[PDB]
Amino acid sequence: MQIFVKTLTGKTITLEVEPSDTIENVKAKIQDKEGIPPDQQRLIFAGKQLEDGRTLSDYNIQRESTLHLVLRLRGG
Amino acid sequence: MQIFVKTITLEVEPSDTIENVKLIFAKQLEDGRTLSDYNIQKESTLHL
Amino acid sequence: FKIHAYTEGGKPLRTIYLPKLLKKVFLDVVKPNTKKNLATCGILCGKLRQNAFFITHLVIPLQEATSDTCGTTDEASLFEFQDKHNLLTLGWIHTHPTQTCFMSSVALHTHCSYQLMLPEAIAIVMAPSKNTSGIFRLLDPEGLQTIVKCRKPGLFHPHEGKVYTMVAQPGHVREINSKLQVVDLRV
Ligand SMILES: [Zn+2]
Repeated sequence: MQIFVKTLTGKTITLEVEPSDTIENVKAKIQDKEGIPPDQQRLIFAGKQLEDGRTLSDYNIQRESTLHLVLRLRGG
Repeated sequence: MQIFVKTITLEVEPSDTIENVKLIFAKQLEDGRTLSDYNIQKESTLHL
Repeated sequence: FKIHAYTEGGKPLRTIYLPKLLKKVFLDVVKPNTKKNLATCGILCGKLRQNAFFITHLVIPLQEATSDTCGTTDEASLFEFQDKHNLLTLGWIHTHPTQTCFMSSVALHTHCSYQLMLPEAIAIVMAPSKNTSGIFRLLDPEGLQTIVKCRKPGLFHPHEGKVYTMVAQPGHVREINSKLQVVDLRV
């Protein structure tokens, strides 16, 4: 299946995934495609922040579902 | 704060002495002086 | 008055309008922190109109800090806020209470991810004890590639090469006299 990850910068990432993929695995794919490290990423679906050790099917994420990505910010 | 010694990273405090650290900072650092005297800050690069 | 901004790699960058007031107003709202020698960070938020970005809001997220770092802590509530009001992230800003004006490796790693999603993303650093500031971005593509490839341990560590640059004056960032709204989500 495919899912979409909308960023707050107005861009939409498309990802090929399996329902049994862990959120951690989805983050690693976002790193491979977009270059963003997993530890900086927070993924949200339907009001819930998604946990690294759970899977897409655990949150009932389906084909063409849209997740949202927000990044950790760190400076100094 | 972390500073660079060309390259190793050191965790240090402004009040650490050059002795306590052990050096040039783009002036040689006298052993009785502290880091703060030379306006050393995060990511400042020293030479061994 | 028409500006064409090109990255090193030949990519054209859209204009970002930045309110003149933002730097001053940012230092004002984060002053209690600055005076306690604590770094503070903020988000540059705005809208896309007619192929151009406008920074309309400075958002101060929930965060933690030391004298040498700041970091957001509840990005889900920040998403909620931005999502509800249809605010894009166009950049960010932070203070160096006692340090000179520059992009650290921490800031560079943070900003790389934003710039990869939005080629126009900018990072503003205020150094109020020096009374200096600057607006920065990574060199595109080489600077971004350097940070993407980096696996160096240590919160702060050095990089080979120039990596980043101050935005051109004039450049894709255009400072205008404009109204400004600050949203402080802190608790
Ligand atoms: Zn690095």
